Amino acid sequence: SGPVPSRARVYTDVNTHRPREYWDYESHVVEWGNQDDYQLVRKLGRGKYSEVFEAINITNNEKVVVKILKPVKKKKIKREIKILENLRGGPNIITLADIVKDPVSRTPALVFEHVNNTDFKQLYQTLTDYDIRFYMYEILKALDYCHSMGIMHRDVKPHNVMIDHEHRKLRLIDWGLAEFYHPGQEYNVRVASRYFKGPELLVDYQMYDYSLDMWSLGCMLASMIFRKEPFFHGHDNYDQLVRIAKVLGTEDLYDYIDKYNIELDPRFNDILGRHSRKRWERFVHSENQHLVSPEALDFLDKLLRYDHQSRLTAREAMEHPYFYTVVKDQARM
Ligand SMILES: OC[C@H]1O[C@@H](n2cnc3cc(Cl)c(Cl)cc32)[C@H](O)[C@@H]1O
Ligand SMILES: OC[C@H]1O[C@@H](n2cnc3cc(Cl)c(Cl)cc32)[C@H](O)[C@@H]1O
Ligand SMILES: [Cl-]
Ligand SMILES: [Cl-]
Ligand SMILES: [Cl-]
Ligand SMILES: [Cl-]
Ligand SMILES: [Cl-]
Ligand SMILES: [Cl-]
Ligand SMILES: [Cl-]
Ligand SMILES: [Cl-]
Ligand SMILES: [Cl-]
Ligand SMILES: [Cl-]
Ligand SMILES: [Cl-]
Ligand SMILES: [Cl-]
Ligand SMILES: [Cl-]
Ligand SMILES: [Cl-]
Repeated sequence: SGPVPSRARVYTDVNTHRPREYWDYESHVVEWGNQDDYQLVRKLGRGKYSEVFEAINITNNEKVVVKILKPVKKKKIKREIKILENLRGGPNIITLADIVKDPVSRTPALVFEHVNNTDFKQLYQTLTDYDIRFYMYEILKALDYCHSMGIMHRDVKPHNVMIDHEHRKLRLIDWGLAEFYHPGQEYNVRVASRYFKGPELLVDYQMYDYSLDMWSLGCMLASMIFRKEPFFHGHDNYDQLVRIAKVLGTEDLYDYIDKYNIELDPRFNDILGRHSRKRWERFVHSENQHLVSPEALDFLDKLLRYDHQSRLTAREAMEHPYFYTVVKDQARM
């Protein structure tokens, strides 16, 4: 007997109701732009599959950000491009303005609207209670949008949120691991950075959905309000689940496992053993008390659930009391 089927509780069929060409990215064809219209100004950074630069469009002197892709599975290139095009005009999602070829390698170079070169991780351990709420809400706007457009981000982490703190503007970036959701489809669990991976990934449950992003989001919130980086500090994939189990307790883990009839190695269960739930209030210390409210803990508790189907949706999260006042922000710069 295999694992129990799952479908998203929200936006289940959004891709089903759209034309094939919306999501069948394997049959997309790229309309290239003129590389010569852009000139790189300076290097912002280099990562795994990319180098990112500041650049200018010399036709109108508009400053842009240019991400030059390093060689990857060509199917994945089409995937990211199609996703970014689909999402253009979404709230707090990076805007793909053009696509050009690298003069040297002829690899694709993605041209984006300009954004300031500061990521959330650089700021997020020193925000006020108010600003955590504010920026959490802005991230939710992005996630609800991309989920509503049938897209899982699958790499929600501090390093993937760019912030312009001066102008209170935030963009969700790094859509290279994003994927279209299709009910019934089994997905690769090698997504998301360790500290942000949901229990579904860690127990090899493949029929997951947008709710993975909500787990990652919860991991970000816990980090911010408790001033702990990362909140769940696993040393390997197995220990990531152990760390989660030492906070949420094993009782609910084995209930989740039993619910979806998941294939858990008894030798992993021996190491998991039994751990008591560690009430969310246990991670409060004098350092972080001014950040931890009953509404914060209620919210966190409702995001950080083993069972992906119990997790708040992005819309449900946006309606949570944690954001009750911050939605009234008066946009002071
Ligand atoms: O004069 C040669 C011009 O080629 C631009 N250039 C070099 N490598 C590039 C890679 C990319 Cl993705 C782009 Cl858009 C422009 C590049 C340089 O930025 C320079 O302005
Ligand atoms: O290696 C870390 C450095 O790389 C920059 N970076 C990585 N991916 C990026 C994507 C965008 Cl859109 C921007 Cl603006 C910067 C990026 C980060 O902003 C940081 O300056
Ligand atoms: Cl597909
Ligand atoms: Cl295109
Ligand atoms: Cl990160
Ligand atoms: Cl990006
Ligand atoms: Cl996949
Ligand atoms: Cl993948
Ligand atoms: Cl993995
Ligand atoms: Cl931990
Ligand atoms: Cl137990
Ligand atoms: Cl406790
Ligand atoms: Cl309080
Ligand atoms: Cl749970
Ligand atoms: Cl959602
Ligand atoms: Cl709720």
